[PDB]
Amino acid sequence: ACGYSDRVLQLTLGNSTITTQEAANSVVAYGRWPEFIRDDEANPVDQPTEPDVATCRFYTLDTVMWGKESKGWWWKLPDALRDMGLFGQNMYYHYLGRSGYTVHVQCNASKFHQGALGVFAIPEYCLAGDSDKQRYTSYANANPGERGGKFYSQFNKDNAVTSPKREFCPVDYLLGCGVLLGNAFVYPHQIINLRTNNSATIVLPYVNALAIDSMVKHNNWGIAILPLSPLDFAQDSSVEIPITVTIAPMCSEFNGLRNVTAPKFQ
Amino acid sequence: GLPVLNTPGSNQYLTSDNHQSPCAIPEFDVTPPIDIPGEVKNMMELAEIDTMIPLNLESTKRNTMDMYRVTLSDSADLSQPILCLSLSPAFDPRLSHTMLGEVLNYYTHWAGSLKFTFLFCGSMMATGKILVAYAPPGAQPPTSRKEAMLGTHVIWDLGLQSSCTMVVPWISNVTYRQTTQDSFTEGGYISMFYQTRIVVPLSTPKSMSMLGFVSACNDFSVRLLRDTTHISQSA
Amino acid sequence: GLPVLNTPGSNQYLTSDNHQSPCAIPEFDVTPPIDIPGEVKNMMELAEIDTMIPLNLESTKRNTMDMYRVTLSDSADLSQPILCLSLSPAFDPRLSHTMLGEVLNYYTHWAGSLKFTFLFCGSMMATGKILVAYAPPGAQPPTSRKEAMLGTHVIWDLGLQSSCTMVVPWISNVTYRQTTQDSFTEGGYISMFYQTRIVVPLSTPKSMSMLGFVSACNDFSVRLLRDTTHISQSA
Amino acid sequence: GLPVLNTPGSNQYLTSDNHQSPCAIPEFDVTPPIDIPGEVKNMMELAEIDTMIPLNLES
Amino acid sequence: QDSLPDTKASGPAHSKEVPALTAVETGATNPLAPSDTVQTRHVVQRRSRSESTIESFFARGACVAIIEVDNEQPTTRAQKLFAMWRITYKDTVQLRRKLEFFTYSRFDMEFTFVVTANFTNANNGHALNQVYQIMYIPPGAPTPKSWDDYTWQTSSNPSIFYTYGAAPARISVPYVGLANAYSHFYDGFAKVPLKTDANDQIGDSLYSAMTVDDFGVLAVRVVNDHNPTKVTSKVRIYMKPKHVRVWCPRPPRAVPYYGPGVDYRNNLDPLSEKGLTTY
Amino acid sequence: QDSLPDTKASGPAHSKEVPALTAVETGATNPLAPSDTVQTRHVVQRRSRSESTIESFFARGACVAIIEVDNEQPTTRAQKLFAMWRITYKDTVQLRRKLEFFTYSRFDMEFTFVVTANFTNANNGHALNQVYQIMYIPPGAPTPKSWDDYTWQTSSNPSIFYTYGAAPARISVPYVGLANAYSHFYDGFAKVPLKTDANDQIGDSLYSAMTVDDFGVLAVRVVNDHNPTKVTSKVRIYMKPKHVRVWCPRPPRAVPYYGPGVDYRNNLDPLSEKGLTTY
Amino acid sequence: QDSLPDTKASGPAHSKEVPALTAVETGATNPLAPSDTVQTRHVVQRRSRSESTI
Amino acid sequence: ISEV
Amino acid sequence: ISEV
Amino acid sequence: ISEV
Amino acid sequence: GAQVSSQKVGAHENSSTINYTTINYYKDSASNAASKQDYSQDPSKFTEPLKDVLIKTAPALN
Amino acid sequence: GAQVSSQKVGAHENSSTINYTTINYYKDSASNAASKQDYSQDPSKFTEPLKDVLIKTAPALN
Amino acid sequence: GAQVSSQKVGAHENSSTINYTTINYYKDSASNAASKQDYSQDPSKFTEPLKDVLIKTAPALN
Ligand SMILES: CCOC(=O)c1ccc(OCCCC2CCN(c3ccc(C)nn3)CC2)cc1
Ligand SMILES: CCOC(=O)c1ccc(OCCCC2CCN(c3ccc(C)nn3)CC2)cc1
Ligand SMILES: *C(=O)CCCCCCCCCCCCC
Ligand SMILES: *C(=O)CCCCCCCCCCCCC
Ligand SMILES: *C(=O)CCCCCCCCCCCCC
Repeated sequence: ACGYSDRVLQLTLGNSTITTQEAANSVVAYGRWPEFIRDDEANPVDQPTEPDVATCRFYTLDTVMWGKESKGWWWKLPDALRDMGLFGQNMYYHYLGRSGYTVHVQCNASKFHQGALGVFAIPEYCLAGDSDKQRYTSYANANPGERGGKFYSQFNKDNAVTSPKREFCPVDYLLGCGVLLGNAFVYPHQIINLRTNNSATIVLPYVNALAIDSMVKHNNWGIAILPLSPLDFAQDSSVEIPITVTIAPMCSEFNGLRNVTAPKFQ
Repeated sequence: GLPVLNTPGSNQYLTSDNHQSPCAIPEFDVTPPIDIPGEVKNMMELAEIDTMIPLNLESTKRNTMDMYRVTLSDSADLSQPILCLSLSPAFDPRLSHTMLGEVLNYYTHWAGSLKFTFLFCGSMMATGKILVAYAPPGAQPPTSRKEAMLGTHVIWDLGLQSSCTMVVPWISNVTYRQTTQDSFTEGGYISMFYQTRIVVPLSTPKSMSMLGFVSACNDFSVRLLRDTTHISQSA
Repeated sequence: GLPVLNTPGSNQYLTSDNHQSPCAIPEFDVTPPIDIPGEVKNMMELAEIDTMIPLNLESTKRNTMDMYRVTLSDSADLSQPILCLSLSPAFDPRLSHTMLGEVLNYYTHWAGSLKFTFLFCGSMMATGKILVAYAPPGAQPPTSRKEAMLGTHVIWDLGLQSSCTMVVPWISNVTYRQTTQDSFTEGGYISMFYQTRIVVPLSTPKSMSMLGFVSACNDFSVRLLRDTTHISQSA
Repeated sequence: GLPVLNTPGSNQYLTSDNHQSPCAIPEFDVTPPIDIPGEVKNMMELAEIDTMIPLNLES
Repeated sequence: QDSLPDTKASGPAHSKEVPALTAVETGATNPLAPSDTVQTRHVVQRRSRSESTIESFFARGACVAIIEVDNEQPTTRAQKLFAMWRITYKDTVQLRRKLEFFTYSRFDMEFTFVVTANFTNANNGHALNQVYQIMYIPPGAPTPKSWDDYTWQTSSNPSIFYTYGAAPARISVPYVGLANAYSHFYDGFAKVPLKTDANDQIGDSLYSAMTVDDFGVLAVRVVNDHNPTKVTSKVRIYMKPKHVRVWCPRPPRAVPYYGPGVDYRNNLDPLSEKGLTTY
Repeated sequence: QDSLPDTKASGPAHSKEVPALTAVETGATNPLAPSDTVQTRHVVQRRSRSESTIESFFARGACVAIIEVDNEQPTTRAQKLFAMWRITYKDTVQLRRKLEFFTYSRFDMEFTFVVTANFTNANNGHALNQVYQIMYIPPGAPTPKSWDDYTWQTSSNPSIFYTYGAAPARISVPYVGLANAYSHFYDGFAKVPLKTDANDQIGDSLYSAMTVDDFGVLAVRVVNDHNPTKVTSKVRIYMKPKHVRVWCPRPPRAVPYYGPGVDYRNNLDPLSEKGLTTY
Repeated sequence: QDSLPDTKASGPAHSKEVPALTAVETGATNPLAPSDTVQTRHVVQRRSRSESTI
Repeated sequence: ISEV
Repeated sequence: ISEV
Repeated sequence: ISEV
Repeated sequence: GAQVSSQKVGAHENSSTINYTTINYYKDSASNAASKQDYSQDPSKFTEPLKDVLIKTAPALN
Repeated sequence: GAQVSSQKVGAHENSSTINYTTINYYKDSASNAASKQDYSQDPSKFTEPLKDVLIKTAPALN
Repeated sequence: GAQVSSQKVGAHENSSTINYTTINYYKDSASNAASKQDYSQDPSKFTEPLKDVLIKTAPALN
């Protein structure tokens, strides 16, 4: 009653609040809300750290621009948040950490623009690489942080054998991993179709073959945003609109405290 | 010594069988399960999920992102079909590689109702009415809206609800159809036409994409497990 | 390990056996039955259906439609037999290929009562009386009505009821006769004679056909399943 | 003769298996146990005993 | 109890009831018994129709196919290192004729495999025991191009691995038809020619045929690598219908079969010559 | 009972309820049935999804490895008197593709061993029946350097002794994973490179790989001493997952596998050409 | 049932009880558990010593 | 058991 | 025994 | 029988 | 699950009702043997498919 | 320890509920055959993972 | 003489307590298989063979 709607939402976590007046409901991956490790599913015996509001708030990543040649963007979690305030600090001070996430993707335009973004949350998003060499993508390259990576329209094999790039070569219609993109819809997702909605909101549970794991060694979720239908406006052949990704860690807990992990990203 | 008599079948090995056998690592302490999210109980659950159709397999469009995109425009030839496709969910090149098509290529026989959902990806200022149809087998595959009108159909009106769903009802002579191509167990024809036309105002794109989706209605089932042609390996 | 001892017969294969074996397509979803009209529970049901006898296997008549036609006429030689046949239901060339004869050629032994029915296919203005007979084995096969009269017989009077039935009662020494020819298990003789004669008026055909039929009475049974000589194939 | 069908695995020998077999010295009069001190029920009992570490493996 | 009806004692008659006369034009067979036309004694009948029941009539394993497969050194010309058979009861005549007394049937099928082998040539040393793989390829599945290519991996197809000298292999198959019954006869086509068709080949079909592959194939091979000397083997396939039901009886085949349809060609003269008045 | 829902009789509509329209942007699939958009009759449904259950889909033994081992006179150069295989479902493509419709799995595993042999050379006398030893070496255990060295004593490792010609050997293995489920996909590394590392080789790892030896190896040998003539044998390994559970579905592999990871190399063009308005 | 003992939740300490110190000269092994020297959470243990039985 |  |  |  | 039925005993030894035992080993009914205890039916649907069925001692045509 | 269950009988002989018997011979459950009596579930967690699940006849967007 | 016991079921099928049956065929116990249901004991006789056993939070020496 009163005047409420599927399209209008407020998300509040910690000292952060998001409003949206043009949503398309919201997704909870596999019907499961984030939760803490139960005593009967626990494995590390040391008392956990639960930083709560200090880490379970919305961190906004650097904005990316969507233009007519944009092939697609990808992120990995927890990697995109490694440098985000006290969350990143907790991640690097402990051997173990689990966390769920609320992902909120933002992209508005006008009643006259056109285009549709496919936003997909993928458990264990193993991407493909550069080379003749199998499973050779270097740690530093596999992990772009906040920056994320991109998709390509075709497979360019990094030829230079002698001094290898050890990079991914994610081809768009193959979801960067040897399968057809049209089937990516079996994964938890939403579509930002500019005539319908400004944004997508997906709530991710912790998914893993384990109750808790090493966040520095392993990404649990991959976020893939691909243009299912290209951006278009009026007759202007060089339109560009911003895509902004805001993410919040949820029910975060950490085990195995010691000196801080300082990975080498060069 | 219990007197026994060995029957035929003795000492054979059937790949398809179900028997007990000795455990090679006795008394092993098994890691318990934890409640992982996303559990699947039946391959038909996957076929019920909407996945995007490669509707556009023309020379330069196929094996590209444009294979997923059907172009609608305000200046299209209204007498012509927007798209034409056969109801062969595991065999037709547009359907065979969808999640539904892929599960069906591991089985020999399919039965049940299917549903196609179409998404308008044009601007909000764009309008239009589209007729989408299904012709059960036995006659000339529809070439005009006049002909298509006469079979099972839906008239989709574009508006705030972005998408439309046409259910293809299970209408068959046989109780189970085949997953391969075969005139005897054929499914019929799907076609789309403009009912009125795409209309836009000025300062608006005159052309836009339509994305298509397919999934199984809850009466759908499959049988006779078999190997797929969708994968292989070299010597 | 249960101590067992393998007996003779072990690892053999008997064509005639009845054993369980692994199912090669486990958990298959079987198409249910529907109530189809015309279900058969026993091959003897077919032998109880009247089928037409090839009574006329003469040189130019056999393997032709005339093999089914016996000519009766008002000018026939009344002392002579209309037809003469042996009671060997699976072996006699006139009986062996009837539906009864055919089911019996898949078995070695037969027992029970048979019945022959004759149909007058002449004009309504035609009349006559016919004696049809059965002689149990052991004596001279009847050559005259005088002789035939003395055995089991029926005097058929032609009229509005077009047909007549003679039952050949089970009269045998053995409990089961053989389906092949054999003097020891022989069935006897069937013969037909004019009792008066065919009489027609003027402007009427003086000649006409009689069709014959055979089927098993409800006491008929068979045993020892075997292969038929009525079919074969080349190298 | 009970109709039987031999399954795969038949006539194999698995080192890891657990089956009955004929006794080669039937009716043997077995020497009874006596209560010997120091009985062990599980190899993990031994791992719970403190033993001295070779902490210094220099040349 | 299953014995046939007893014969009743029946005496003389002088009456208006005439069982002996009838009219076959009606389409009916006259229900007569010996006591309707002759004097009968009372017989307590003990005979029964136990062996002519549908199940009993078919309760026998019949030879429907002989598959030949060789095991020899892979040369570069057409060989038989593997073979394929379309599953049918029609390459043979005996079971086909029995099954065809009926229009429709419904049953489970029992397959028994007899495997025999021999040495082809006078002498090149000998052969260690062979294991044979019999793989079922249902319509749609990749068929083998080679005796040891990837299709023989058989991950989802059912396969039997048979060892030479072991008891004949045996498996069971459910009722697998697309209809509610198997059609022993199909008066129709899989395609209709339409007036609007481009060539008139589009709408052409074989008369009486339903699906192109019916029930798929059995692919047979020797899993052993080749010996220096050649071994030739034959896999004989015995078919037995069990838990059988049949509908709409038909007259038995009277002339030699000429292919899968009802077509006839020659020996159209089944019946012997016999004199009309000759016993 | 397991039959699918019945079709309800459904008649004409003129209403404000519009099942036919929807918004897929939501992330949801529209729950429609034929009766929502067409007039339907009542059908009492009897069909069921019995054969597409997770267990039924995987309930088939698939070929995952072909191990070749020779039995011949021990000469002084590299021979195959024994062989070792790393246990995996990835040297083959068929079962791998089926297992990979899912991210995580949990199951017991059934291993069936088909052993075939032949004579290599035209002639040097013959061979008495061979017994094969298949030993499991879990990570950590001493591996064999020689076909008859001390490791084959197998005091704590499980071994199968198989006799040629006997029924194919079969054993069962429990769920043996270090985690609560087997990961069919692992988006990570076994080592992180740290800023303080000496060489930057220390922290290097294969992408997607977890432990180095995963589940160990199968060591295969002929226990027989060599005949004067040479015998070559192949041990074919069939894998069947049983008592199976699977989590988080994934799109099937659409292009040929290129190694153990998700990497692709060529034949990246899965789809056929077909006209937009062509049936 | 054969599973190993559960880990008890254990919190901070400031006391005269010193489990951490001992004297191995006695011939005895110190019976300590993680909760005696660190803060522990409650873990419901399911692991067992089934395969290391004699 | 089930004795008919 | 245990009859389900 | 003896069910433990 | 042992099913016990009676044999129709033909030749009897010089020694009443004799039985045989059956147990299905497999889950799929197709795997099963043939029971061979089969029910018989009327020939009527083939021997007399008449709309007005008439008694044999009366005129077939009237 | 004999476990008795019912067969889902597809093609029926001309002869009701038919059973099959099972006995586990080994101590380790991994040694056991597959029961194949499996429970099915809702597609919902994949087909409708919405926070506010809506009824099909109402507007998906409102 | 059939002995029925429970399996400690590790990986469970999508279908509770599962059993296995055992029967000794031979008179000599040496012929028998291993039951593998084994009882565990205290490490105390090895880890604490002290005459005066002391509680861990008190001084070992006093
Ligand atoms: C007109 C042709 O013949 C028939 O109509 C007819 C003939 C046979 C028939 O039986 C079923 C045929 C399909 C079966 C054939 C044998 N099958 C298998 C399956 C696995 C293995 C290893 N071996 N055989 C599985 C499917 C059903 C109908
Ligand atoms: C990614 C690679 O493959 C897998 O993840 C995968 C593949 C196989 C698998 O099964 C379990 C593997 C370990 C088993 C392998 C076979 N084992 C044995 C043990 C004894 C004998 C004689 N034979 N085999 C014991 C341990 C478990 C997981
Ligand atoms: C019903 O069958 C309960 C009684 C069982 C008696 C013993 C059965 C002996 C055979 C075991 C059959 C196992 C078949 C898979
Ligand atoms: C429960 O199973 C009690 C009834 C036992 C019936 C006889 C079992 C016959 C098979 C013996 C199995 C021994 C397996 C190690
Ligand atoms: C206790 O065991 C009484 C029940 C017996 C059930 C049938 C046993 C089947 C196996 C016979 C074993 C004979 C061993 C020498």
